[PDB]
Amino acid sequence: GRPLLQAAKGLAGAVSELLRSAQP
Amino acid sequence: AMPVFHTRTIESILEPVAQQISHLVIMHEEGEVDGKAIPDLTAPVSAVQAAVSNLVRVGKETVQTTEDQILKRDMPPAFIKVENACTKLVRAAQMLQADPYSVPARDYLIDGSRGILSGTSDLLLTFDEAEVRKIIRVCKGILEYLTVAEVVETMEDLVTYTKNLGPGMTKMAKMIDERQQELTHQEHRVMLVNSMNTVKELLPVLISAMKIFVTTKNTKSQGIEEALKNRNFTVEKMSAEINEIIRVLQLTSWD
Repeated sequence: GRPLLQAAKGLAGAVSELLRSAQP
Repeated sequence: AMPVFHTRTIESILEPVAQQISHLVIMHEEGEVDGKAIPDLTAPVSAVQAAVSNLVRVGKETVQTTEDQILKRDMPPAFIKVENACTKLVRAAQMLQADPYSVPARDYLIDGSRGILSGTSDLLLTFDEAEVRKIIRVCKGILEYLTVAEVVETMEDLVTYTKNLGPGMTKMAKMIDERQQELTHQEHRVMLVNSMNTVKELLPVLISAMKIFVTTKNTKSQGIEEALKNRNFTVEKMSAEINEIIRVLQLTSWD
């Protein structure tokens, strides 16, 4: 049942990376 | 989200995102003043787009592989929410490629991120609620079984009853112990732990009560009426606690 959780953690990570890159 | 996330798992997954969005808001449009150029987000946004299609691929596998009809009904809306939020981020990257100072781009970045946080949140809560229904089914199964305690009138039917009830109680006890540990609300954990301990310690009292009754209804003389009262009391006190467990398992401020 964790494949969904890992997919979610992956998206969470990707958004975190985006927000970090957006920092000007 | 404003409220604390429902479980430690969801918390460890989304908390960092919620915090980073707050930081973004403080820094940008609802904050200081960053009429300063935001670098190209094409790359990091494409990565999100990929993470989104991955999540949705896994999610759809869940929908067409689950028995829970509610799970099937509630997950698709979350796919839409995450996908639509993603479209705002792609649009934000486009605008920023054209104008690093684009105000619309900044609002899209914030809305899109919030949208992905919200959609991923709904998606994990729908899954979690399906997970809780599994526990409630085990709990209702024990309620049903305690209801047949009345029937047992043989010393062998009692050994058979115990044979089934034993495992069932063990599975329920384990599900509740593991579930309680995942809660982010202490008062909810305690209620579950106390109800479970009450039901746990009453298991022997119930068996002892049914045995007293059976040996009683297999030996003359009236000690029978009494034996009947304590067995019924136990079955009621246990059932009451399991119902309280079912109630607490469903409590939420959302997350």
